[PDB]
Amino acid sequence: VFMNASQERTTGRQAQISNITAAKAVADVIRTCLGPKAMLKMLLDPMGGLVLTNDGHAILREIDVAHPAAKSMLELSRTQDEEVGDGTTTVIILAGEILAQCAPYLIEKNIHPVIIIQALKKALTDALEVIKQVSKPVDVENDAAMKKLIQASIGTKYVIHWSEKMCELALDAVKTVRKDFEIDIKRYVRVEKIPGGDVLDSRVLKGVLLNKDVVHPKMSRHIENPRVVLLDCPLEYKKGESQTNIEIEKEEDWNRILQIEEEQVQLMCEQILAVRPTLVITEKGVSDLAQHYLLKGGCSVLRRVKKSDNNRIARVTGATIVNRVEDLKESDVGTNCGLFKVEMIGDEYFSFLDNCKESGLQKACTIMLRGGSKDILNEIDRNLQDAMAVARNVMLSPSLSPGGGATEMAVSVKLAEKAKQLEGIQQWPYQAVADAMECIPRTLIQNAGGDPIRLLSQLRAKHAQGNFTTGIDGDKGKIVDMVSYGIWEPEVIKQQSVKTAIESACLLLRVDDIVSGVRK
Amino acid sequence: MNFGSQTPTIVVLKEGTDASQGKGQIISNINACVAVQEALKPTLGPLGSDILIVTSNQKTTISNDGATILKLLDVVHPAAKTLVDISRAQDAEVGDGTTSVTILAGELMKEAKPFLEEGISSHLIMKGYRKAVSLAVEKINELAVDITSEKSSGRELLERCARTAMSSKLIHNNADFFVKMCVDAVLSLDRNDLDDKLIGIKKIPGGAMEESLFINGVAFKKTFSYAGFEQQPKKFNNPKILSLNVELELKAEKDNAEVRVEHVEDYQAIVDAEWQLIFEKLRQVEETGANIVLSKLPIGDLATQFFADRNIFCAGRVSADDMNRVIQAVGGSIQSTTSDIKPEHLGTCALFEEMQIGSERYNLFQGCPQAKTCTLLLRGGAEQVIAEVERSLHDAIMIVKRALQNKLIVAGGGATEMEVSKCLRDYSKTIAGKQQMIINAFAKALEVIPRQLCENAGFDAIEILNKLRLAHSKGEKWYGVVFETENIGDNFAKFVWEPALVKINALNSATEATNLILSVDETITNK
Amino acid sequence: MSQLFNNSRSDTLFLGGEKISGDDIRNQNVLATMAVANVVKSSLGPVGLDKMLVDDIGDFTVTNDGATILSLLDVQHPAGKILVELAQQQDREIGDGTTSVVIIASELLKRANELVKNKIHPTTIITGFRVALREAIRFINEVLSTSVDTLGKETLINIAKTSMSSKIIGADSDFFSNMVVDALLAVKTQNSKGEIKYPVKAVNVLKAHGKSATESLLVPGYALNCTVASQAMPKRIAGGNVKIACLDLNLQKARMAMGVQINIDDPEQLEQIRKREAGIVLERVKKIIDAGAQVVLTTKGIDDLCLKEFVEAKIMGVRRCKKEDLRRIARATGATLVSSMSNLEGEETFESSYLGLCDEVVQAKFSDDECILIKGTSKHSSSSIILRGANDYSLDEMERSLHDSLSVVKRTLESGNVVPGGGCVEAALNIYLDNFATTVGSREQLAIAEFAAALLIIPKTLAVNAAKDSSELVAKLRSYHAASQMAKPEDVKRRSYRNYGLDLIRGKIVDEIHAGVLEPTISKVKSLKSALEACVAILRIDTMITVDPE
Ligand SMILES: Nc1ncnc2c1ncn2[C@@H]1O[C@H](COP(=O)(O)OP(=O)(O)O)[C@@H](O)[C@H]1O
Ligand SMILES: Nc1ncnc2c1ncn2[C@@H]1O[C@H](COP(=O)(O)OP(=O)(O)O)[C@@H](O)[C@H]1O
Ligand SMILES: Nc1ncnc2c1ncn2[C@@H]1O[C@H](COP(=O)(O)OP(=O)(O)O)[C@@H](O)[C@H]1O
Ligand SMILES: [Mg+2]
Ligand SMILES: [Mg+2]
Ligand SMILES: [Mg+2]
Repeated sequence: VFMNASQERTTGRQAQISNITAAKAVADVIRTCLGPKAMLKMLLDPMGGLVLTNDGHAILREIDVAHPAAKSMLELSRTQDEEVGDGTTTVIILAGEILAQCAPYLIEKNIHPVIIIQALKKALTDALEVIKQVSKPVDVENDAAMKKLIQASIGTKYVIHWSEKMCELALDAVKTVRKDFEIDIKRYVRVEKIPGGDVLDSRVLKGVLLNKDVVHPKMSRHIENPRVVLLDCPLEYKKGESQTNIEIEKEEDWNRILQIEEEQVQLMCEQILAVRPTLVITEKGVSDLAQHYLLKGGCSVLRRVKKSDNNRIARVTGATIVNRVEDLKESDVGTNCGLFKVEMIGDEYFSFLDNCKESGLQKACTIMLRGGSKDILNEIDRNLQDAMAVARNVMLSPSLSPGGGATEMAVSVKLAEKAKQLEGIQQWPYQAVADAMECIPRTLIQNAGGDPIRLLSQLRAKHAQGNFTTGIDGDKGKIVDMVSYGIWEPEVIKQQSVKTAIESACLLLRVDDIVSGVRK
Repeated sequence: MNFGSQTPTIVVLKEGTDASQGKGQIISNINACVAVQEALKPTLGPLGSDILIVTSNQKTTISNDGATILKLLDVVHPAAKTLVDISRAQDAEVGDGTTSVTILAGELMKEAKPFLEEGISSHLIMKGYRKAVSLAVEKINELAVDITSEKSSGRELLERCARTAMSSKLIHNNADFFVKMCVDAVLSLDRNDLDDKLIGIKKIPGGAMEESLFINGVAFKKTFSYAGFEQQPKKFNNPKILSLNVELELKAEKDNAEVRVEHVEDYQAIVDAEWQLIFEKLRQVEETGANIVLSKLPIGDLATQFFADRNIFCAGRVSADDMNRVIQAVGGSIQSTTSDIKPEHLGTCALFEEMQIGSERYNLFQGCPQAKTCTLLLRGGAEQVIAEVERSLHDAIMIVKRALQNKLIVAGGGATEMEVSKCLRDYSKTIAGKQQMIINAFAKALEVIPRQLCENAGFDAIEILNKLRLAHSKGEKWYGVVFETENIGDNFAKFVWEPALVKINALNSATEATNLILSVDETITNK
Repeated sequence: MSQLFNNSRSDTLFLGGEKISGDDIRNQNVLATMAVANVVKSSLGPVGLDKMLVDDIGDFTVTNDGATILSLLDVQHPAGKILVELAQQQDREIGDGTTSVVIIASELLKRANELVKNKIHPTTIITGFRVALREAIRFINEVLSTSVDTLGKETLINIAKTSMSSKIIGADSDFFSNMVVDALLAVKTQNSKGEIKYPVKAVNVLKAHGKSATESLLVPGYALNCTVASQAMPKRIAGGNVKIACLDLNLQKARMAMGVQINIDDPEQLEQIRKREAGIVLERVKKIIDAGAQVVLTTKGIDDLCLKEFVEAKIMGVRRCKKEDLRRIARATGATLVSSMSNLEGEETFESSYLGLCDEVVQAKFSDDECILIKGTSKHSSSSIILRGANDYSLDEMERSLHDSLSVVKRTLESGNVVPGGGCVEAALNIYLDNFATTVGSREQLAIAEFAAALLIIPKTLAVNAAKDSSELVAKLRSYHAASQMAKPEDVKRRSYRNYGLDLIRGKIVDEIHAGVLEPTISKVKSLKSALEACVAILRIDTMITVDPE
């Protein structure tokens, strides 16, 4: 034998055929996950949980696929999520069809892959210009226009029944995090969920929701104007980096050691009382001795807090995190807190911090959600992340692309017209791109139960004469225009679908041979 | 809709079937033929070395030629079986050059290795070999000189051609005595009908090779020698040879015949009746005066008892291949009816003697000038030497066998391959195409036979080929390598000659074997 | 090609594995050579295709570089490790010709092994290769072309596109050409008293998958990959002359030296000793904040104790980063890297000369990753390239695709003489060595003639991966080059040929000067020298001896 190698080496055209067949099977599973009528997929993890969603991102993430080429399709799910967050299912279906539709050849024509890649680069450039021409800008300051825009990703989800309520939650969450360009991030958006309740009763509340009850019974659970001060240091007695190792010669020295530990913690409590904070939040644990001198002055003690929640509390009340108690000043004390209350729920306690709402640092807010179970909460949370991500594209990119499969079909018509004018050896790879673009609107017909032969034939004819906004209706499976359909989608979602799908197809076409299990 | 659980995919071919396609399959098929060629490279040439092969049955067999070597080992890979077919086809048709055909067939695949690594597909490569093999055969016929133009003797013609096949064997030193045998063996056979079964050599363990003898008669050895043997004289003057296909026995191989006798007196008649039926066939043999009785079927005891008093020698259980060899030299032919035997069916000879060699007794027919058959009794120390000399003389008789049909003088020892290769290079210069590199590779592939001649001799093959191409520049023929004088020169003055059927079949078999594997780009093996 | 194995002789005994001698070793050396050679044959040339290797954990690697492919292949054959380490030596020194040197050295072993069976001695074969190589190097010096009458950077732009070919960036090589040329010119420094040298890897490669590869932005300055310590710190610094502090000193609660044991007889000393432990660190950070440093870089992690003063002073804190990354930041901005803070005097102090200078320091978020973009450096310019792709596996290939392009341009500005690529040199060295050795002749003529045809494996392999006719292109490369070797340097015409050929895209013979494909002369030299030593070492081995492990 030689090295680590051989076994059965797949060479020739069958190595690329195995790459096309395996990657095509990735889009066939979520093929029914596209459209407003899309079904759901229940996943079984090795940990014992359950994941039920129609989003191709969460479906392809938990599924373990062992194959050199097929795993590259799994990586495309996080490309759409991390950059945008909407259109993850469209990219996988498009990229899966491009590899099959743009390269049936080399099984027949024996065309070299790089020759096809050179046509894919020119087809991607022309596809971007077509999307820019069919995109009509929309005002970002219109609240009525943003509500119908968020409902785009909602129409394919289960929250479409609450869409009227859901657009209220997604618009106020993005506008609050937006800081004046207008850069926002979801790290400050809280995904915390409340089990049980009514979805209509769920609302976005400013502030941070804590799961911890007040430590002492005499701590006031109702405060008109709370004053919050954040402390990273624990209120307990610090042992120090090096051992103290006190040598006690006389019996009176040992009692002084335990007496200072009471006075040393008391010294840190007296410095806190200088700013008389109503609510004191400590990142680490707190001793039962430190809470007494804080209760005498009116300070409130809480359980240890994670580092992630300390950053959101400082944004709401404007407080500054103060580690050193001696350096604590009135300038770093948080103010303008609306209400402090604690409500009883059987699972856990909940502490509410309300903002007085009245440029500076961006405000933080939490989204309360009342579902029917624990798994329903995780489904709506994934729906909110997809719905709120739509509002981030329109603010950075006011351009608005056509939806309902009109973007992909508009490109397929322009590619077919330039395919005959280009001629050359690249006409076949260039024209084959248009055949892969019409598969996305074709899926909308197969899920609706209509005839894709007669509908797509009239869709291409009415596209040139009628307008560029003509598309497939999801519910009725008919030919309608996106102007009267009332739903649109940002251009960033369509641009990421065309770029990621084509750039990934060029990687799989360059594969010659495949060797498995070389070494680790 | 599904039956249950999950359904695995169905593989097209049966599980365990090895199938691979592309250029990598042809390279694996060529390396299978080259690996087999590596064993037959040192065997080429008069200085070639024998190969010792032991099979799974622990049966020792030593053979210099590549025909038997490939028969001993069991070949698995399909492409390696192609070299076995050309070795057996060369052996049955002619029998000489069975090793050189494998060397040429594998060298054509070796020269096609750099062509397959290029963008040239194997279909255009076969076109150059098919075109070059047609011109190479026409060159051999033009280099053949008729022997009747010089009006030489026909006996000396077969002697010089027989000594060529004796090379590379154990006969090369003893060829003085051994060539004078096989040459006289083919002259006994009819020029119109030549048979390899009549020249069959018996294996006699022990003895010396130079102690062998050649007599126009035959030897049927012996089987049992029933009661009455060793009393009969083993030396006859002018015996009458009689052969019988009928079996002489008392109710032995005859089918069971139920005999019912209702009387006691009639039972005495049937007992003496069998004695009269057996002695009736024996009495009719004596009336003809036959001193030698041969039979294919066993001989009964009463028979040998009858001929014991009459001195007539009788030996049965002789094989059919031996009896068919006897009936030719004895004149008239077997009569299986004792009452139908006529005087003209009996044989004769000038002398008959039975002598014992190697603890085995052999009846030797001697003094038969009209005998159209012959026998060869070979000896030796090892039993493997006898099998080697028998196969050495077998291929040597085939030289003088094919020479009587067609008489053509063709050069040997690398002289023919170098002359044909240069004529192909001058023709390739006018092609100006893909075939120019293929014909030049085909002419270079024909040089492999002179390669193993110098390599096995210890001399360098680079300096010899350089002296050839400079010498072949001017018009020359028969010019080749000479091992005795250590210098390369004219083989026509060396008198070494070879038949034309060896070189013509070597070029046609090597091209046919090469184009067969190169046309297969995929191999599928089930089970 | 080895059958029947070998018969173990009882008269010859050695501990460990059996000893194989004769032609079987050289047959296994070529068999092991063709095993690693056939892997890089399909990956050579713009029409070539790379291969995939599974790591058994589910992760794979897609790269066209022959060095990474051979590095991932662990060869148990003793002579097979030479070609594996040959690729790691090729990209480390020159940085180009990695796939070619493996294929050239493979054909040298295949032809020489066929010559050993011809009975010519290997040392005579080696002598023929070394004499032919000495004259081949002299021919490379004759075909050198110095850049003249060129407009702008087009000389370096056309050469950089050659290395970009055969890789995923080849289609985008038009846009990436200006990014690579401008990257190595910004890191330009001076050493050896006037000699110009360039750092390797100095250009930061950041991986963010999104948008398209053609939209990759070229930052006019260095970019560092790190996460901010405190989220309350400003991510954008407004105003010019931003002061950057490069420090190797972490700010943390630290234990006193292990050779110290604190023993106190009074409880009253526990308050001052515990407070002084954090107070010693305060003296170092206080003098830095008072100097007006906007950005403070630190090699080691910083506890939240000292991150409080950075928020009040509006100073951006930094945590653990690569040590080699912080060196080029201080050199570009003018700062001085401080391993340990000290002064010549026995008193601690901080000088303003240790602070860097730049136009601005901003933190941009690419996808979900956040990195710092430092633009407009003062003392020395810098550059960075953020690669964008569909998935992280394509970004892993673009890194090696970008790293190989930096090595080709690096060797271009060191020697102004360049040679045309695309199989032009391999076709020119063939005919030059054909007329060679004709004067000497004798036995060495055969070994030298095979060395000339051994270089033909490179131009012939390029035509196979293009699914075209190789015999049509190879016959043309021999037609234009052969007739022009005897030309006399007047009446012109003549040598105007032979300088171009073997265009894989159009399958026609076109001028490489107008096409733009060029290769540095450094990549051609030392490639045949390293391939010769790999051929000589393997050819000289008659017998391989394997010892069983204990
Ligand atoms: N109600 C609808 N009718 C027709 N097409 C729709 C409808 N909703 C969404 N689509 C199309 O489906 C595509 C994907 O939308 P969506 O399902 O919200 O995202 P994802 O496929 O990532 O879940 C969009 O490009 C859009 O054109
Ligand atoms: N006396 C000789 N001088 C030169 N060459 C010879 C001589 N005898 C045989 N040869 C060459 O040696 C080769 C091998 O011959 P041999 O081994 O005897 O039979 P085969 O050809 O069947 O293997 C032949 O091709 C022939 O050309
Ligand atoms: N665009 C091109 N056109 C013609 N020849 C090229 C082109 N790009 C590279 N080559 C040739 O291919 C050879 C190998 O290039 P490449 O594969 O990029 O480097 P390596 O062999 O080190 O991987 C070079 O010698 C060069 O002459
Ligand atoms: Mg959506
Ligand atoms: Mg013979
Ligand atoms: Mg390169």
